[PDB]
Formats: sequence, C-alpha cells, structure tokens
Amino acid sequence: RPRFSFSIAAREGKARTGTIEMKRGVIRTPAFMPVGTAATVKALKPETVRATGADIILGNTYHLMLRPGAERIAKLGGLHSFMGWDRPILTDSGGYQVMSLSLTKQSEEGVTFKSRHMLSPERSIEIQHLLGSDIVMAFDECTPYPATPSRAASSMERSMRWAKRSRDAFDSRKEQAENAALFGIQQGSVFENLRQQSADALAEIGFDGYAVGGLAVGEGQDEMFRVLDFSVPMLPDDKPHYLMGTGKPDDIVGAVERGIDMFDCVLPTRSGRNGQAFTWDGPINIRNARFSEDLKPLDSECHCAVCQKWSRAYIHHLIRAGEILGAMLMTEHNIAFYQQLMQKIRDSISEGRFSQFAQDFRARYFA
Amino acid sequence: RPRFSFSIAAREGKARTGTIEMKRGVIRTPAFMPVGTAATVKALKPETVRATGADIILGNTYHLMLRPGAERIAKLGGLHSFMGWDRPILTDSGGYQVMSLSLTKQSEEGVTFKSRHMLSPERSIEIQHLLGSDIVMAFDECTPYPATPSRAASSMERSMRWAKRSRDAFDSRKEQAENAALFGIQQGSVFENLRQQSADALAEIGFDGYAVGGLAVGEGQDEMFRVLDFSVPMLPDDKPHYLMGTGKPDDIVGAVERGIDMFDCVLPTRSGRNGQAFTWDGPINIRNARFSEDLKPLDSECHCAVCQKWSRAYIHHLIRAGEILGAMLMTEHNIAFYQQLMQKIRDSISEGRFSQFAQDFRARYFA
Ligand SMILES: Nc1nc2cc3[nH]c(NCCN4CCOCC4)nc3cc2c(=O)[nH]1
Ligand SMILES: Nc1nc2cc3[nH]c(NCCN4CCOCC4)nc3cc2c(=O)[nH]1
Ligand SMILES: [Zn+2]
Ligand SMILES: [Zn+2]
Repeated sequence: RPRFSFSIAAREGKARTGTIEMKRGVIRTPAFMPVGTAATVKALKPETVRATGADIILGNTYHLMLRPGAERIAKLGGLHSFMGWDRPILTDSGGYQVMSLSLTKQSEEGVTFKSRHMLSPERSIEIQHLLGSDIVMAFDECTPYPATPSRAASSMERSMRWAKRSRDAFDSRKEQAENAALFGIQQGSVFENLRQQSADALAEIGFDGYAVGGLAVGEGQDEMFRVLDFSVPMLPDDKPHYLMGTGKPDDIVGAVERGIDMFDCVLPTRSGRNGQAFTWDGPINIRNARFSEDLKPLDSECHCAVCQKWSRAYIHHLIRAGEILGAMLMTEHNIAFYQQLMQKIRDSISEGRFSQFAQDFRARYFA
Repeated sequence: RPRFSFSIAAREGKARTGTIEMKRGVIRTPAFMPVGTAATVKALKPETVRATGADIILGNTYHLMLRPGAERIAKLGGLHSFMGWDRPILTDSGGYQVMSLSLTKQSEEGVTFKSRHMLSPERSIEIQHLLGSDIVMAFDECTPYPATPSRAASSMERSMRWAKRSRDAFDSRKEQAENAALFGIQQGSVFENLRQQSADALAEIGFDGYAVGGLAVGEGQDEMFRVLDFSVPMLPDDKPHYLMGTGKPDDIVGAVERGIDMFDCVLPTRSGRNGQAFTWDGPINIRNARFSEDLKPLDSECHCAVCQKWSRAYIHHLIRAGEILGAMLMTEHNIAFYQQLMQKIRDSISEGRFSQFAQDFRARYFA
C-alpha cells in the first residue's frame, strides 16, 4: 500500500464514498473514527473496536504528551504497539485544547500550558512523530465561538502561518514525511470570506487532506450546516474532508450531504457510559425504569454482539449498579451503531440513493 | 448429564482431583469459582470468564434479592439467561451477610435486614430457586471470630436446625430438587468437638456437597489450616468439600493439601481492579513506578490473552489513568492465573507429584 492515496468510487450531489489507502491499512469513507484519547478507546479492547467495523481511531497530542508522555511512548515502540492497535491512527495536534484550556500563555511562537508544557507547530509535529501517528494534524488555533470578524481573521491568519510551519516541520522529518500523511485545518469562524482565505492558504501550502476546524463549538446545527455549505466546496475536491468533533448521527448525515468524508466524536463512547444508547428510532436512556423488565435488545435491527446476546433489562441493571460491564456493553453497541450508520451511508451513496436514505433515516430517528 | 455426580479420579494424601457432572456442565476439581455478586463477574464478559478456564461461577442470594430482585430475575428467565452464562452457578445463601451486616434483627425464624427485607431458610432456598442456581447453599449463620465455645455452640446448633429447614424447603420444590444440588455448611468456629457435631448433623440430614463455613473471617492462615486439619476428615469423603471465601493462592494450595475441592474469592477480581497482578514469583502492584517502561507481560509464563498482547507499561498507564480497560485487563489476567493454578494442581495430583508442586510453588512464589 502507498503512504497515502484517496480514491473516490461514487458520488451523489456533494456526497462521496471511496477509500484512503495507507501503509497500515485501508479506510472506507465516509469514515467514523472512535476516540482513543488516553491511548484506549474507553472500555473496549482494540479487537472489539475493529469488530465493530472501525478502520481508524483518533488519538490526541495534548493528552498523550501529558500522560504517559510522548518520548516514553516512543521508547516503548510507538502508540500502535503500546495500545495494541495496528491500523491507522489519526492524532489531533493539541490545537483544540489551545482554546478549551485557555492555564494558557499564547504567542506567535506557540502555547504554554500550566508543571508547565509547551506546544508549537514544531513540537506538536514532533510529538505526533514520537507517537507514530499515520495521519498528522497541523497545529492550529480553534477560534472561540462567537468571534468578531476581526478576531476571527487574526486567529485564522496565525493558524495559516502555523500551518506552514507544521508543513515544514513534517517535511524536515524524513521518516515521518515518507510514512505518514499531514492534514491542514481550515479556520475562519462562520465568515465566508475568511473561510475562503484559509482554504486558499492551505491549498497553496498543500496537504494530504483538509479538515474543517472551528466548528462543533456551540454554534448549533443550522449554523454549522450553513458554514459547511460554502466552506467545503472551497477545499480541494480530490482530497479527504474531515469535520473535527462531529458528531450526533443527524449531524453526520447532513455533513456527508455537504461533502464531508471523515468524522470523530466522543458521543458514542462517553454517552454510552452515561447510559445513552443509539437506536434507529432515536437514542434511549437505558437507566429509565421502563427498561427494567424489557427483554428486547438495545436496538431491534442492530447486528452487534451486544444486541445478539443481552437484553435492555440486563444492561439497565448493570448501568444502574455502576458495573463496568455496563460501560463495556453500551460502548460496544454505540460504536457498532455508528459504524452501521457509516456503512449504510457508504452503500446508499454507492447505489445513488443517499438522498432517500437521509430522508428515511430522519423520519424514523426523529419520529 | 445427571443432576449431580461427583467422581474422584486421583488422590495424593488428602488431596483429590475429579469432576462434578451437572446438567449445565462439568466442573473440574479442585475448582476455583470467580465471584459474580451483582450478576456480573466484574469487568468481564461471560465468554471471557469461560476462556480463562472457569467451569462455574458464584452468585449471591443477598445481593441479587436487593438488586435487581429475585422475582424480577425469574420473570426475565433466570440468572443464566439474564447475565449470559449458561454453565453451572453456585449461589451463597445470604448467611455470610447475616454476620457481616449484623442493620439486623436475628431470631430462630431467620434474619430481618433494614427498606426492610427478610431472609430465612425457606426464603433463601426460594430465592435461589428463582435465580435458577445449580448449586444451592443452605441458609446458615457464619459465626463471628473470635467466638467463645458457648456462643459458637449456640450458633452452630441454630445453623444445623436451619440446615434441616433448608433441606426440607429444597426437597418440597420438585423442579429444584430434580435439577439442582444442595450443599450443607459446617460451622463450629475453631473448636474440634463442635465441628464434629456439625459434621454429624449435616451427614444425618444428607447433602450433595459439604462446605466448611465460618473460616476466612480474620483467623489467619495458621489457624485456618489447623481447623481444616481435623474438620475436613469429618465430612463425607465421597462428596465435594467447599471452603467458602478462600482465598490467596498459598491458602488454596494448603487447603487442597487438606482435602478441599472448591474455592471462591473476590481477590483476583477486586485486587485486579486495584492494581495487584498475580505472578508465579508473587503478586506485583502494577501502579508502581518501576513498571512505567517495563515491556514484559504481567507474568513471563502466563498463557492468557492479556500476557500475549500487552505490556506491564501499558497496563500501568491504564490503571494510573483510572481507565476501564485497565480493570478489564488486570481482571482477565488474574482470573486466568487462578485457573492456571487450579489446572497445575489438578495435573500434579493426577500425576502423584502434588506434594512437590506445592513445595516448588511456594519456593518461587515467596522468594
Ligand atoms: N486542532 C483542532 N481540533 C479540533 C477539535 C474539535 N472538536 C470539536 N468539537 C467537539 C469537542 N468535544 C465535545 C465533547 O467533549 C469533548 C470535546 N470542534 C473542534 C475543532 C477543532 C479545531 O478547529 N482544531
Ligand atoms: N453462607 C456462608 N457463606 C460464607 C462466606 C464466606 N466468605 C468468607 N470469607 C471471605 C469474605 N470476603 C472477603 C473479601 O471481601 C468480601 C467478603 N468466609 C465465609 C464463610 C461463609 C459461611 O460460613 N457461610
Ligand atoms: Zn447493538
Ligand atoms: Zn496473563
């Protein structure tokens, strides 16, 4: 397999389906990436993550540099070996904590977090090298929402300067440049002209893929969709488009309708541990007393191992009792559900009936 | 398979190895039973419990009657169906909480716990029927340690009266009597004459197996062994002997040397979640900083899936980070270790070299 090759097999309107080939494996798109922030997809063995259908998982520069340490992971043979996942890993650059943990001194050089730690385009790229990430994100600044046009512009301009520095850092590291891929991240808040400037800047630098950054930060679905409407067409058509931090199933569906190829969110894992289970008729809260004697599986159509074997009643008991198997079963099902969602999306695009699928999905999910 | 058949295949001194055949499966003895108090062996799927080598698991009348409820579990098709374990289940009778949660009003009729709940020989037997346990324990009173001879005698005499009531309750329930087995529980504290009276009383009533109760309650290994020395020979030789609540690996080994066939303890599961891992060179605490960069598996000889795939360093990180996969991996290994211990015990008895195995095990484990 090549370092990186993205091929589009089918389209319907702005939506597309295809594959990313990398050295550690093939990624089917549109893809959902389970989040493995602390070098584990919470409450799941990697074999189980794979069994649900995941092709790639997400790691995090910020968290892994704090614990257990980037250099330590490298000494131990890299993140893949460490956690026992041998397929592709995408790592975020720490740019989102630059905003969410704002503990912080910011400058053109980078960000200092307070023990004190530094992040910069160069250090972020180096850390992702130490981890051995397959898909490296540029170091950026996720602009807070809401932002004035002036502040959004200043922030986006700094991010584009940091994007160039990330590109150069990545390329100066021979082994990284030859074996991994680098994605740039578009910023510009909700403003069309700034999104355009950012897209132009990123394309001039040149990346393997392009993420839409700065969204899923409280703007709401209407506004996110409005921004995607003009923003995704700005990006190179022949490269993958990654919407960072999205999201709920309806968000994913609408985003694919608008040209997005890649997704990540903690929702299936986190909310799984909190008792929310996704079904084709919408989410349920398994803690609810109405499930105490319900012998049906979490979802009536789901093909996952959890739904093959255990009842709502049992999982209800486990979650109420705070039992670890509760978290395990809920999380496996929720991740399996998301992967079944992506599979149905890929198949419907391949067959030219994605518009109808979107319509059918929503009618039932929000009944 | 029969309702219950215990066959002894080999002996060495007081130790023996053989099988218990029941309708839901065969139990190899000496056996270790993982504890599944809240209708789950904590942090493990039943398939994983089986993969470690377990033939039978332990459930608890007291806990399951409180949550989720005995009648509810019965309406849902029984404990096996509920939790997804289709092999034998032994349930304790609630007799040990009669002492540990002493919240309690006690009388010849039974025990009232405070919502208020009642337990008695008749109610305990009924609850274990509702759960669908394969091996039912008689309702007893675990005498506190230390106890005066007079108080130990009074308590033991009440337990023997309760043993008769349990026998009669069990036999009056046709489906239970035809499909499950009933074990009596010896009491009498550390006093030889009272242990003898209890054994005589239990044998006169007649049970499928006999447990040594009232031990592993703070008496220490020397005293426990001293009591086992004269107590186990009092029990019917041709029936299984179950030492309740034991224990550490050295306790198990010495107990088998003294004629015990069956064991249960929370140690591998509970201490597993707390970071203690069992190895042939003794337990280690994986939280210790010395394991932060240790690439070796938890144990160098262990055949479990955990030791095949992940390092001490990774599990150290997970446990320090409070990650659920940490508990999962530690628990799987610890239960696998206990089952490997039992297997080595069975094989050494079969080959007439158990004495040597005991000696070799201790020399290395306590080096
Ligand atoms: N480097 C980089 N990473 C991003 C990551 C993002 N994540 C989100 N939204 C979701 C945030 N989650 C919500 C659930 O709790 C955890 C944080 N929005 C995100 C935006 C970015 C971004 O612009 N840059
Ligand atoms: N019905 C009945 N059940 C028993 C259960 C016993 N368990 C123990 N010792 C271990 C207690 N564990 C120690 C670890 O924390 C949980 C309780 N000792 C036990 C003794 C009995 C007994 O005499 N009767
Ligand atoms: Zn499912
Ligand atoms: Zn192991």
